[PDB]
Amino acid sequence: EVETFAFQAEIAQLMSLIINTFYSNKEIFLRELISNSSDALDKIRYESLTDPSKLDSGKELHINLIPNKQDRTLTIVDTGIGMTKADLINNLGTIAKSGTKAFMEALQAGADISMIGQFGVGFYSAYLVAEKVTVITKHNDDEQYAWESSAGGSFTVRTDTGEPMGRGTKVILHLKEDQTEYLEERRIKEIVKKHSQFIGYPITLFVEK
Ligand SMILES: COc1ccc2c(n1)C(C)(C)NC2=O
Ligand SMILES: COc1ccc2c(n1)C(C)(C)NC2=O
Repeated sequence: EVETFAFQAEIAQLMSLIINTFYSNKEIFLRELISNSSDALDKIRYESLTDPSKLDSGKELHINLIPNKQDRTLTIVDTGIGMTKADLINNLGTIAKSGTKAFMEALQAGADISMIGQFGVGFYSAYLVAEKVTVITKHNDDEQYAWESSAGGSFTVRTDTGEPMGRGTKVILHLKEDQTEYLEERRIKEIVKKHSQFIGYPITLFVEK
C-alpha cells in the first residue's frame, strides 16, 4: 500500500530552485547529508543517557557511505534516531517551511546554494545530484518506512518490507547520469576530508567490488 502526498508549495518551490539553478559546486550535498546524520546520532545518544534501553535497537553510532555503480546509487546510512511516519509526512516539512523562506530571502540578497544548511533545509541539496531520493528509516517508536520522491511536487510513503535496519536512516541517492563522479572512492574521500573531517562519529566509506 503506497500513499502519495503533495509537498507544500514552498518546498516544491525550493526543490525546483535546486534542480533548475545553474550552480557548479554540487559536492556540498554530501556535507549536508552527513551533517543531518550527525544530528540524528547526537539525538539518540542524548536520549540514551537517561534511557539506555533506547539502544536496544543497536548500540553502534556510525555513518556508512555506500556507492553502487550497478544501481548508480550513493547511500548515506546512519544509526541515528530515525524518523517516525509523522516525521516523514508532516513534522520535518513543517520545520522546513520557515527555513525555506529564510533561505530564499538570503539567496535574493546574495547568498549561494552552498549556504543551504545554515537554514536547516540541507536535505534538499540531495537534488543537486540525484534524480530520485529514497529514504528508508526506522524510529524506536514506529515501523520501518520508505519515503521516495523524484520531485515534481509529490512524494510517497509506504511501509518497508526490505531488510530490517534496527534503527536509523538510509538516504539512497539515485544519481543523475552526469553525476557519477560521486560513486568514485577518491572523489568521496576528497569531499569528506574537505567538508566533514571533524564529524564525531566514524564514517566508513565502503568500496565497490
Ligand atoms: C538523518 O536522520 C534524521 C532523523 C531525524 C532528524 C534528522 N535527520 C534531521 C533532518 C537532522 N532532523 C530530525 O529531526
Ligand atoms: C532523511 O533526512 C531528512 C532530512 C530532512 C527531511 C527529510 N528527511 C524529509 C522527511 C524527506 N523531509 C525533510 O525536510
